Amino acid sequence: APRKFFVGGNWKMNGDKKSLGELIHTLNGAKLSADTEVVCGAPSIYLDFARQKLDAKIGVAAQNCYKVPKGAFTGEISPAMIKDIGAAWVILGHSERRHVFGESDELIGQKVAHALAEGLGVIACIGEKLDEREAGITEKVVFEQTKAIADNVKDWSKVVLAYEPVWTPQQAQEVHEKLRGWLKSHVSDAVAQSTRIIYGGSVTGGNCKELASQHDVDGFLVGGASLKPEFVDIINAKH
Amino acid sequence: RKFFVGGNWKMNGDKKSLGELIHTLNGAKLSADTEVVCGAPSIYLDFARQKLDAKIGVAAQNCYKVPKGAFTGEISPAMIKDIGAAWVILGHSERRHVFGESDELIGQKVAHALAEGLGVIACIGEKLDEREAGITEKVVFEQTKAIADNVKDWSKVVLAYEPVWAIGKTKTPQQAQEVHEKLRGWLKSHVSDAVAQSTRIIYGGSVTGGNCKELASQHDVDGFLVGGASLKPEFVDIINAKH
Repeated sequence: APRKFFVGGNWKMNGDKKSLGELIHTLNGAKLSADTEVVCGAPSIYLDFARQKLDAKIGVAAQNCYKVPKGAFTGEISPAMIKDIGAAWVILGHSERRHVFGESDELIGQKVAHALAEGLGVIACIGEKLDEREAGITEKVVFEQTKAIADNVKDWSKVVLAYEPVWTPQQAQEVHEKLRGWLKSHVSDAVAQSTRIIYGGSVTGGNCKELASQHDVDGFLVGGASLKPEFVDIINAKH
Repeated sequence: RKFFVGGNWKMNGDKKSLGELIHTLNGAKLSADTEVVCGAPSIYLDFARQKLDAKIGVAAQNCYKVPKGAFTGEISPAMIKDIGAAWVILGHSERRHVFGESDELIGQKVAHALAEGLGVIACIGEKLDEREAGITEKVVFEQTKAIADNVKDWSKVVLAYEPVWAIGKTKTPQQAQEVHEKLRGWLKSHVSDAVAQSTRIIYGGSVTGGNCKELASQHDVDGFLVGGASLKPEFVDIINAKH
């Protein structure tokens, strides 16, 4: 009935077989809370390797995908390929995709619909840039990105929303509370009550506990710390 | 100049189907005078190098321009070497025109891949509107310049010409030879006599088992980058185009 706590780790463009095998060994052997759903996001070239080595209780996610099952798109991968090597999640609309590589709201929305129809779970990312926060348009910007995702979700049971400020715990709580209120008016009261909303700003072993105690924060998407031993402490943030 | 044939699988395959393709290639009679390379999706690169005969090379279909960092969704040359592949394809028409990759970015990628010890298949080519305006030469010389400014040792580079414009139109073998001959004249003078004589220039338009023998007889065509036919059994015939 209550929302289950969710922690993803985004490795970004880091690692080789030796270093990543060492990271996986540590997670497999650690004591992880039974009440946390854990997911690891690997570089595409190491996704098969990661699924082979990680304990089955831990999920594996691609860091990006395209919007059809096959075709003339040199350099891309599809949801069919991701299922084929046994991973169940994909991260979509990450700030680095939007702002370094120029991916639009429309494209991201199409990726979301296809991934879900193909039987993947989706971690959908939204967030405002520095110039946007300074202009006072935080809410308008994130509502806009959220609507472009929701118009492409027929069933919310396998969707998790991730808020990243691209640039305190009380400021995070304020944005999470308003996002849930959006789900209530524009979708339904039931969808608002059951959907996980995780925080994707800077998360470390030092700040994870206070963030996790906020009423509308359901977990994290972790960056640089997902490559270190302190990732274990972040998974156990509520204990 | 040793004959060179690459096969670009693009976004196609799963473990079953690509496994079958590799088995066919391992068991075929392939000319000893052809250098062969297979370009796999990133998610299957390690798999492909494990399964393919060591005489056949493996290429990534794209990479980025530093060894590590905050670039969600990307891979580096260090990662490609780590799983045992020796090549990368850079500046493919689909990267340029569907995903918007600039000449400046492609040039930075070429310099990094070569410094890190990979070979590079560098792609150039004009669009249909450019062909109609009569500016084919101007476009490919501009693209080739942005590559050459970033190359020190040409023994590790192969240049691929793609007529994007034709791929509902057709490109003839004489038309391919005319472009290849001009590209070599560019190299003679902007680099050296020795580099023009020794660098392979391969054709990346539509290659099938039916047209490969006439294309391979041209004086300045050194081989191919194959698309859809790299996924079929006739890829073997293309490797053997000079017999």
